[PDB]
Amino acid sequence: TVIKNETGTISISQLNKNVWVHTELGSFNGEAVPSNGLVLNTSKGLVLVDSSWDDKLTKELIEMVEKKFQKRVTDVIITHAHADRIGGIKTLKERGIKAHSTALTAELAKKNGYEEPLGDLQTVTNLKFGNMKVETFYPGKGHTEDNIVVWLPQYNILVGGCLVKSTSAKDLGNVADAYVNEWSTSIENVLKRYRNINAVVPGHGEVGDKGLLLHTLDLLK
Ligand SMILES: C[C@H](CS)C(=O)N1CCC[C@H]1C(=O)O
Ligand SMILES: [Zn+2]
Ligand SMILES: [Zn+2]
Repeated sequence: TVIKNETGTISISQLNKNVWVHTELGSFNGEAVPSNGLVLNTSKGLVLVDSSWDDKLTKELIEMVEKKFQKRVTDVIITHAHADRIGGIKTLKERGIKAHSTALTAELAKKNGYEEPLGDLQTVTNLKFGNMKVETFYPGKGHTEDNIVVWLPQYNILVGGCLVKSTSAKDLGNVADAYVNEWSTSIENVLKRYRNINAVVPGHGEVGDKGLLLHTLDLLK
């Protein structure tokens, strides 16, 4: 099941009964650039993994999911301090939506002029929202110094975020903020921690499996 807004700039795609991928198009130099996160439909509200490029898109994403699922967005996990992830932080804060992050992500957000998420996540943090279990894991530096992954142990779904490249990505993209001698080790740390993975959601591009991790390793050669 895929559901879209009018222009198609926001889309939600169902992985299972309570887990959807959200995808938004940002516009840069005339080019549409998609970005993915997660929508978790829990008994106590909606939880997102990541916001979107800006506040306009974040507001519309929130409004779409609250209407559809008939409950409020209560929490967002921000997986690094780039605009695709954190661009909607003003909206989250003013609506009273909790914005979780590592301390480092919050430190980088502040340095770069964004409002700050909570800085509450550790190297491993286990959260529960209603019956939905969520683990966050900092595997080390890669796409950025601060990138984290999110694991849903009830589904063995990994949100790789922008640490993990989709099959369609043929290069590493912008590496200004990346750690290209460490990114492989960080990917290996993910593979070590999660030895049995169903889906892997990359930050940009199509959902895949463990193969996306191996693809990212190959791109780093
Ligand atoms: C703006 C995002 C932040 S993760 C980005 O760097 N992307 C998005 C797609 C690839 C890569 C790039 O521009 O090189
Ligand atoms: Zn990024
Ligand atoms: Zn990204």
